[PDB]
Amino acid sequence: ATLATHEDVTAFWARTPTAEEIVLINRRLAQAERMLLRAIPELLIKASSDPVFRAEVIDIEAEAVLRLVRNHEGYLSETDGNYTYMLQAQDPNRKLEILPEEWEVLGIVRSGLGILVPTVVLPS
Amino acid sequence: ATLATHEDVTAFWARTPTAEEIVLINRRLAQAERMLLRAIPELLIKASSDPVFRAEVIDIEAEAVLRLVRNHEGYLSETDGNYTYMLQAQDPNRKLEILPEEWEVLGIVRSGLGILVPTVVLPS
Amino acid sequence: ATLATHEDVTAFWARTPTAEEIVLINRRLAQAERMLLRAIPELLIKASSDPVFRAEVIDIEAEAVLRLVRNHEGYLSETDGNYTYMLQAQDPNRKLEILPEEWEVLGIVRSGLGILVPTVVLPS
Amino acid sequence: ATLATHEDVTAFWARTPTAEEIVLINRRLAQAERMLLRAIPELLIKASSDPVFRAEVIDIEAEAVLRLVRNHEGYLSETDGNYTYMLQAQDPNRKLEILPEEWEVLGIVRSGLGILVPTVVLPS
Amino acid sequence: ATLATHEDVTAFWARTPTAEEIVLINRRLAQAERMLLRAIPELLIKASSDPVFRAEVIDIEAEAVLRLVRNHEGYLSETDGNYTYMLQAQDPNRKLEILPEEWEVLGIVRSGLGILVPTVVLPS
Amino acid sequence: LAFEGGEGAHAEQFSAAELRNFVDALDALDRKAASYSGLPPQYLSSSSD
Amino acid sequence: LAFEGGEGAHAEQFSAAELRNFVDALDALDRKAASYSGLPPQYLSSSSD
Amino acid sequence: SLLDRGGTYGSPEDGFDPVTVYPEVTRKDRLGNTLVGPSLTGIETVARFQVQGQSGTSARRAEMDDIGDMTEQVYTMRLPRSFTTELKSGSEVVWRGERWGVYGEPRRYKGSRRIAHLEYTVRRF
Amino acid sequence: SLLDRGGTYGSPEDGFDPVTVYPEVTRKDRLGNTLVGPSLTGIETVARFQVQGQSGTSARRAEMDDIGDMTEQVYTMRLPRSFTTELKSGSEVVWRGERWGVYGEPRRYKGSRRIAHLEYTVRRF
Repeated sequence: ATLATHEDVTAFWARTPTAEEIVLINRRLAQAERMLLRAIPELLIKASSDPVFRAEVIDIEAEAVLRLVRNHEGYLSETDGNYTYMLQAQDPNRKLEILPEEWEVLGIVRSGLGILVPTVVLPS
Repeated sequence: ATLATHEDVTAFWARTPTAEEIVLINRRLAQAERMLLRAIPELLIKASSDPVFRAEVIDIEAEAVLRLVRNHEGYLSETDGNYTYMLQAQDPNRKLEILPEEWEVLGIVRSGLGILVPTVVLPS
Repeated sequence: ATLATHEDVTAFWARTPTAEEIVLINRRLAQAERMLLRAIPELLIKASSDPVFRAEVIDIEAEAVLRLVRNHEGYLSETDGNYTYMLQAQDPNRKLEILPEEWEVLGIVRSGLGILVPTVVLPS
Repeated sequence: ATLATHEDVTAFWARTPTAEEIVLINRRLAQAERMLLRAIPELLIKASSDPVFRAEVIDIEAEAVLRLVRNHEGYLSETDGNYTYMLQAQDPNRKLEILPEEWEVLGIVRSGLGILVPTVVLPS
Repeated sequence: ATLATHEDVTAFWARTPTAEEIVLINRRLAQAERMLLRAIPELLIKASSDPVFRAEVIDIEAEAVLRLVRNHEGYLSETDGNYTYMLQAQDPNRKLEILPEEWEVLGIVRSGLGILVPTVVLPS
Repeated sequence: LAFEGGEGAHAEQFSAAELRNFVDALDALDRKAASYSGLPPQYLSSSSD
Repeated sequence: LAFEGGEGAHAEQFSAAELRNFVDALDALDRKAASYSGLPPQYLSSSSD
Repeated sequence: SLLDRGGTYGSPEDGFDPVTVYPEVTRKDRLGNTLVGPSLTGIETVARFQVQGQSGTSARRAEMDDIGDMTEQVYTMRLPRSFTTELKSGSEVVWRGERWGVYGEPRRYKGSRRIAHLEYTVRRF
Repeated sequence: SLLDRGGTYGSPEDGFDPVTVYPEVTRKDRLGNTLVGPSLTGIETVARFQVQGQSGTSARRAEMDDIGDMTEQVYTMRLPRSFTTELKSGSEVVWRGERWGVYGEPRRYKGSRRIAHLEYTVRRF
């Protein structure tokens, strides 16, 4: 099964999920693990023997799922009888992503400089 | 049947669809699978033989349909005498598409540099 | 004669059309067919022998009509007794069109580079 | 009579006109007829000889009139307490016109490049 | 008597005018007739000879007037007990004008390129 | 020429090609042709003393 | 030429390459080839004195 | 249009319930008084019901125990404009398998051709 | 303006129904008391009717069962300003072939020469 579990996402969310939100969290954790496992092919091997690295992976996954699940219904406001509330604004275009700094926690990073190299085949 | 099914779209949507929405999801999944298949002609051969690659196709099809069926009825707000809601500013009248970040997961990628080559017929 | 039918447009709309909307959908499908046939002279013949091409034309016609019958006589909002609704601020959809990214599925593509060639008649 | 008839306009319009809106539709169809006939003097010879050219003419007339009769009272909103609606803020349908992309269908294409040629009268 | 009639304006308007609006239309149509007859001195002779030209003059006079009579009171909104309406915003300070495309239908046109020619009196 | 300008219209030019840019190479090749042949400089490179 | 094109449509061009950017290296290599060989300067540089 | 939306008795829209509607019929009693009541044959249609704003003096009246187990329920009720028949006071409706009376005459809203419709009230007590 | 729109009895505008309006006259009874009532000769015209009386103390009265099949309906009513005759409280109106009483004297609105109009109530019970 997945390294992180719906108890991790539940603990960072500070709400009990409903019976279908449990299924959503499990399908999203399966994506989050599979995204890390492509970028770091040894992920499960490192996680088996370095507990500090495993402790990062367990909440790099849970943060990535929580950013998506946190308001998955897309409400801004509701009213019920005489009770009503309104939320802060949030991005409607939500998708599962790992941040540049979260890749740096996993120990892999881009370089913002790269060189285009001109070439011509030498004669013979 | 398609690779992903309306249970996958349901599991990522976290709502039980009506029979009309199941008919919509079956048409959209057939469209999304056919859209991947035309770009990757071995798609079904890979998905029959690699179970980790299969899982990418399953979730990319389910995500591509989900962002199109989510609030397809187009309400911003709906109200009666004692319960009301208002939604975020989601994109209206949207389109079925597979994103660059989904193509590169399927191993399809395109360069951001291309060369115009001036050519002239050599004399004879 | 139409390959797609009002059942296709209904299946993508999820709503069920009234007898006025059935007449509208039948006339606009007979226009979308005719637009594709005038651009693709082979269309009816190839759709009678290639079964994946047949599926692609049917879903492209059904898309082309759906985005034009969806919210015709376009209301932004309505109320009735104590029930009220409001829609997202959609495009004022008023024209039947096939998109460039749909012509590419039929196999026709707009090359966005073309050249102007100077010419002068050679003397005699 | 005109090539198209009020039964065509009331079929692209998802609604049935009063006998007062029927005389408007006939008057506008007679105006659309003369624009196409002045641009293509062959129009009646083509429309009586070729049934797919006839089909394109019939709904270019019907859609050209529909652009005017759609919401021709000019309302944005109405109410009487127990019901109300509000429409999209469409641009005023000021005058009858045929679109550039409709003129392409009758084959009366126009170049967007032209030339100014300097002349000087040559001596005796 | 005037070439077009208040029945022509009524047919394009789809409202029965009141006796004050009938007087207004009878003043405006005579103003449109003068405005065309100054630009085309042969207007009534040509209209007596050619019934297609007559039909264009009749509909240009009627539609040139209708741009003024339509909401000539200048309301944006009114209310009456329960009932209430509001209009799509439209031009203030309208006056009788014939459009460049209406002149082109009458067969006369203004070119957008003209020459200023330096001249000097030659000596003797 | 007085024009209507309703788009925000304007005039433009593509520039002329400068024929001197080829004559710079015709001079260089006349110096090479003279040097390989060994003719007096004025037979070929007549832009000389 | 006259164009309907607008909404930021415009004409522009890539510059020519100046062929004398190579010719002033061909002159420098003729000075080296004269220096290495010890021929009279006018055997290579047919514009020289 | 929320007016004329509803669909058909076999397949309603979301906001609408299928109903059997029994229009006005007039009858004589034993003594020749002319009474009014529901027809024995009802049309099948769809209808839009919304809770009427029963408040203050009328809210306490929702349930009673002075002579029996008694309640009132009040809904405004509306039919799609394809339903050309008009119900009258003492016509009746079967909604949700229960039987409901039209209460008073229909209310006519007529402001313009687009807006025009009839709304009813129904009660069950 | 909505105050001046309406058309004529043979062909009204959109929101207006054709009516016959019977203005008031006074008659003596058998004992010499003077009674107001509708004239015998009606005037053909057009009128704007809107629903009224929905307050909770009056909405209950819409249908009754105490001594007869009694119902009560209330509408505000307005003629276009080209109708110069005034309907005093004894007057009657024929609307949709039903006969409707005017109810109380007309309300006068007079804020300025373009806003000014009269509004009536009609009632049937």
